[PDB]
Amino acid sequence: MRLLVGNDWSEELAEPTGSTGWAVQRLVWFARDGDVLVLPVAPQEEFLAYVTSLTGTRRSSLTVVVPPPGRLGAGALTADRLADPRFLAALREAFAGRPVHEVFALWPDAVVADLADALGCPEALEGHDFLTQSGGLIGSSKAAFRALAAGAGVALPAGAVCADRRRAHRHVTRLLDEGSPVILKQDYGSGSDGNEILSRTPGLALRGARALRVLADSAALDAYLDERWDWLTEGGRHRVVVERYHPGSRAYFAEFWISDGGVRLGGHGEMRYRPLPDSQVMPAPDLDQAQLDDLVEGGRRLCVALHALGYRGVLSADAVVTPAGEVLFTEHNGRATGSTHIYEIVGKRVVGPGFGTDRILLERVWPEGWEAPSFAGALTRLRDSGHLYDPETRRGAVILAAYNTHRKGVMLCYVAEDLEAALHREESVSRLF
Amino acid sequence: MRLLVGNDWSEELAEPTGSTGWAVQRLVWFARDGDVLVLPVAPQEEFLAYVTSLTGTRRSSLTVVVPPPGRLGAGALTADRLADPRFLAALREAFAGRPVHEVFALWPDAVVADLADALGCPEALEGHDFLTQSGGLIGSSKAAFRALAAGAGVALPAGAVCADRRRAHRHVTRLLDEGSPVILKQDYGSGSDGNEILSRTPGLALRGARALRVLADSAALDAYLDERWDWLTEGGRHRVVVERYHPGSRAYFAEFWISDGGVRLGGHGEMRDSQVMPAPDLDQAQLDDLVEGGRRLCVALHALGYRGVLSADAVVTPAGEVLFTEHNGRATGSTHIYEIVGKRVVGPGFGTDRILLERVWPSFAGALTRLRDSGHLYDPETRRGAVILAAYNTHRKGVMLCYVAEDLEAALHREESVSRLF
Repeated sequence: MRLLVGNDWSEELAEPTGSTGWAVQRLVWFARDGDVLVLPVAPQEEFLAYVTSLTGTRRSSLTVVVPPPGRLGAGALTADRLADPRFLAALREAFAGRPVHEVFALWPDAVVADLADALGCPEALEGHDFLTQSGGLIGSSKAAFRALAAGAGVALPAGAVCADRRRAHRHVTRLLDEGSPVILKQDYGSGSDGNEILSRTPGLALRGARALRVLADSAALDAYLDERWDWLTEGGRHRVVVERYHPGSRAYFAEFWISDGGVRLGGHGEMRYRPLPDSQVMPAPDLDQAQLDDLVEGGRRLCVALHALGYRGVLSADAVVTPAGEVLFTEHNGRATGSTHIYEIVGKRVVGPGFGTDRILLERVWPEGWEAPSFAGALTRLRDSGHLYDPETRRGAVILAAYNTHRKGVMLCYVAEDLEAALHREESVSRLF
Repeated sequence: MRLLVGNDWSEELAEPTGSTGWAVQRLVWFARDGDVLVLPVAPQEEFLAYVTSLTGTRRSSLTVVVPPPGRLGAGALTADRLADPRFLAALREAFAGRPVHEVFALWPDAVVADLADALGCPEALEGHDFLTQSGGLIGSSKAAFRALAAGAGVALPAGAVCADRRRAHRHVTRLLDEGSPVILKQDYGSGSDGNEILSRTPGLALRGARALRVLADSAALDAYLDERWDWLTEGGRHRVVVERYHPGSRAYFAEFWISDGGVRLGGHGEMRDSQVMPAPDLDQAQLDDLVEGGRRLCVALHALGYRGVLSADAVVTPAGEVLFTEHNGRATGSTHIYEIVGKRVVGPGFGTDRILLERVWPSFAGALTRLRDSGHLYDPETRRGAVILAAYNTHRKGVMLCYVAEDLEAALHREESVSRLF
């Protein structure tokens, strides 16, 4: 039995006040026979039956443990929920005298170490001591990324890490005067929401950032920084990354598993910003050999550094391929990502050895306008139309996520021989939702 | 020709408005033939002459370049001074066509990489790329120390790193309820002034901290945290380290040189007002724990890209236990003492034959005269006596001396004798 923890973005970084308990149910993909899963919201049995039917895991061997709601409700595993004696009593009965062989958590946070210590199994949590000192936050710091990548000789867009407007102004101006647009990034931002593009020229597509600011001269930049610095620094708390922006780049990732033993490549893929990152394909398409070697080697060098300083868990290294074809790394993501369960479980375990050879994976966030009444309702239509993923042909749509009430959808992963065939499948499926 | 940069505490972390230009004159100890030194204030000639006569460095081979004063005056090498075209022109004249072989800086700051880039010699600066991304700041982060130490299996007092009062309250309570006092540390604090001790009982020795706060219970802690948090976090900017405090502990350091090629032991010592090197009264297993613990930590810092000097500080508890408390990525008050005065001036006998004791005098030229006339001045022939380390120290308000003797007892006799001179 392993202890699987479906926790969210660190409580130390932000209040998870918007969480609904949906995203983390991806935890079930990782479950194997006998595991105990901690989730903020109990999954519907139909989702459990479906995922386990594909992974080959015996549903009846799993236990799901859900804490009582906490100070922020039930949407996320807050620290007070994981410390609740009612929850702890339920977790120990779930164990039923079994030792915890391994602790796996979606996010590398001190709360997970708190839990392991309360259960008297800190040895089952790799990187336990590191996490007690909140070292896992390094996995979500772009400032830390810039220094580690630079230190490791990993290719990086030109730039710097700024704690004050005076240095920020100097570095933005240096880059703008070279004819380049610039992207500013919150140290601990999540996704494009934490970034803004600054340009001397109008009309750039907003890929990887929430806004474009067109700044004519030094005085325009003065005005921008005076206006936006509080937001950029999250109220003066954190630094701001300044780096060169490369319009029209494609975005890629190589994700690794970092354990006491070392660094292991999990998978690679492309995140498609069209202009929002609403789909991904794995493995990485349209890279030539040198570029794929650089993406993986770069990511590996970064992880070897993170390993050496004590980080343990999943690590996604994000990069761009510029229009000129250069691979440049833009950040790392220390957590089980939106990609992790897709290549590691759906790809390698469900589809099999042909994933990466015979088949590709295409994930799409449930499209605008698509509608299904329920999980079972989505499964039925896919079943009946013949478009549901089929273990015998290794083709079709895999249901990745639980039913999302607020979106009235699930999430699908199309398995196919190539991108064209997966996009075709998807459009057939569009006639159902 | 090496470029030696006498820079101060990172301008990214604090404004060095207080600096007077005295402390970084220790750069002169590191000078070797043909070097070029960047200092905020020109050293007095007699000082320069004295130091180089001891190190064997030819004085007239050296060039000292002082930038014009900057926005904060002439006390420190602020970024505006180092970027001044007048300074950079004079710097290139100092080189007179010589390539920069190595860049050595007192503090691993991005302004050093700025300088290297502007002079076209980034390859002379080890860790240049790391430094452009301000990676050097990690050498002065206690939050980073805690995570690194923990992850490296380096012995650590119990504690945590807290970004908010709620977690700080929990962790302080845990330790206090165990009957231990607690120390809170500013992440980027420089020295004891960035720490405060919390305790159930008053009267504790204020070793390594600014003040002691007596707290009776959870309500008193609420009130303390609500009132000091702004100070503790530097206005909400940084996290706060919480750890168990050990009263009556002795404090030690082991300092390493971290280069592309790896980690080299510089030296070790005890901080007593005074410091002594090598570290005394440690039994061999405690010294091994001190050095191999510091070394494990530097291996991690090396792997992540840090390059320069790294001093690991530790305490030895009542029970004889070596616990590391922080790291310091910079040329410290100790570095030139063991590395130059010890290994270069005194020689191979240092560490076997001789020890070094640093303390303030019990003007430079006057000190030289009396020491020379009395015969207490350090004598290369005997490898005994007082070395004048610095023309002046501002927080001790006098000339700084390093007594070279067979052992501590003999160093203390020499100092007492120097004391009765006047």
